[PDB]
Amino acid sequence: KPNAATRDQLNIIVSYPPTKQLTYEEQDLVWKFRYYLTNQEKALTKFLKCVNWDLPQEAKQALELLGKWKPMDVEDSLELLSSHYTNPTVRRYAVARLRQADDEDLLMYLLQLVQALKYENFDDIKNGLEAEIDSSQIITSPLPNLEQDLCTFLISRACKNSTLANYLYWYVIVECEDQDTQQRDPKTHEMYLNVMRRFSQALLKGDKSVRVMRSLLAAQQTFVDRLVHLMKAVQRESGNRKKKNERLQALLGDNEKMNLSDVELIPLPLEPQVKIRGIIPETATLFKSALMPAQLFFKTEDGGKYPVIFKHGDDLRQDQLILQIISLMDKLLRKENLDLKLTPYKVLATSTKHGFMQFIQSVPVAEVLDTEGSIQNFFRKYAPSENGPNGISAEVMDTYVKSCAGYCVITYILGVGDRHLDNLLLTKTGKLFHIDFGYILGRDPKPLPPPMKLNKEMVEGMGGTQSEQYQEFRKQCYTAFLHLRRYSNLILNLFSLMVDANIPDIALEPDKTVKKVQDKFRLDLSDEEAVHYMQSLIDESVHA
Ligand SMILES: C[C@@H]1COC[C@@H](C)N1c1cc(=O)n2c(n1)N(Cc1ccc(Cl)s1)[C@H](C(F)(F)F)CC2
Repeated sequence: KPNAATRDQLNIIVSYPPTKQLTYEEQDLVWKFRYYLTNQEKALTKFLKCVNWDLPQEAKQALELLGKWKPMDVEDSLELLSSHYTNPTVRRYAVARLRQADDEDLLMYLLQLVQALKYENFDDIKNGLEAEIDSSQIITSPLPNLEQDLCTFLISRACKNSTLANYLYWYVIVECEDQDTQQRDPKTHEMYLNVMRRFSQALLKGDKSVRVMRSLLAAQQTFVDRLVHLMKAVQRESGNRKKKNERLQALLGDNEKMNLSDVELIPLPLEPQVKIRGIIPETATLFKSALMPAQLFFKTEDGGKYPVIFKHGDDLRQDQLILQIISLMDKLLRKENLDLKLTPYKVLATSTKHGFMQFIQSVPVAEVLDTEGSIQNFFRKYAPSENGPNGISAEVMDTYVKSCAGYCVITYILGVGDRHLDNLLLTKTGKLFHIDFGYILGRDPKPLPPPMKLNKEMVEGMGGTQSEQYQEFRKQCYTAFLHLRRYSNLILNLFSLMVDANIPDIALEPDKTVKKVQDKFRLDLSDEEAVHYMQSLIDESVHA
């Protein structure tokens, strides 16, 4: 039991980011008052970071306390599923606490949970079963407290929830198709195939509904396979954009050949809650871009049109991670009652070579300026209001201020590079948002880029630096920033699980990736120092 002075020193340690490396001096203090810290749920993660698991007595002593401790939070168990831990009892404990989460929260961490399998017992996975095997053909070729591992648990929940089933499927499918993994880590590629085999197996074993989930996934797999075959053809067609589009619509029209315009209701892999009847052949076109991506309009169950960007010949995993993080950041912000009107549009890689994107009706800021002159002109044209600020609907102005603040902070934390008016989009409802996340975590095609993604034209849109709207922008920025800092351990743990994913800007320096995010939070500052720090970044970016 420690004195009043020691307790403060322990508290400094317990409050540390999950990433920060514990000094020997710190390691010994935690090791000493380990029976004291038992009632501190947040200290358990700092305790298991002291232990040298290579030492049986130290490992054994550590596990006794793990049973005695105040049960860990769901957000903190993600720490135990990283590469830092190899102890089966620890990894089993993470899963045991992770089971406390509901499916909504699980989906939030699913991309990372799939990556965490890379640190699981590959043999234990293989035992669960009852180049040679093609992963894409597993589901399409059906054959006539601390007990569960990560693999068992995910599969278990995936069989009860169709939304999880879908993302579990496509996440694991993309891991299986990873060439770098096949080449450099064959035993990992072999694990993912076995995860996919265990999944197909568990679904086949299920009730009427679970057996249909498997056919649905096969239908989805088959549909994607045909859309790829159509894409390869369109990308190959000799001619101009008009020639390739006519080929695109011709093949989409040919339902007997291609089977893409009229299909039995199947969930959209991108967003499974949306079921689709097929693709409208006549509204399909390629974007001007040299990668030849297509704009395809899906026919939904209840009469809607769901536009997608389907890319073939590009890896969508970086963009996929960023949009799932923006979606998480938006969810925590909303949780803290701060809806900043963000566009966390869906992105799903259906392979390392292709994937889907949720298309949002929007206009690039560049176009807005080159057609209407200003953001305020655009807004007066589509949302005029006499009583409103600068002749614009207050709702639209409120949406504009909120989304600008939200994206300023989010793109600041994620170190989003290559920012230009062509990859900043506006909606007639006042929604501002970012697209194309090719450069993140401090990368940029140009050297020494600004830490904040602001400009003259963005502020002009609010009514300039002297407006009431400009004050509210600053207020929203530093409010959003304080909130996101409150979930720094959750964000940092999720990024901790992304180090061994083949995401270009993470692959570049895995060992230094999480510190890049950690440093943006400026956890060294108090919330008041943080609020002033955020104002300095905003002011400097605007004045420059
Ligand atoms: C899916 C999202 C959200 O909804 C709107 C849309 C902008 N979007 C994105 C995201 C994204 O990464 N890109 C694109 N559109 N277009 C860029 C543009 C497409 C349409 C424009 Cl207008 S500007 C091209 C691509 F063709 F290669 F994909 C370059 C990359």
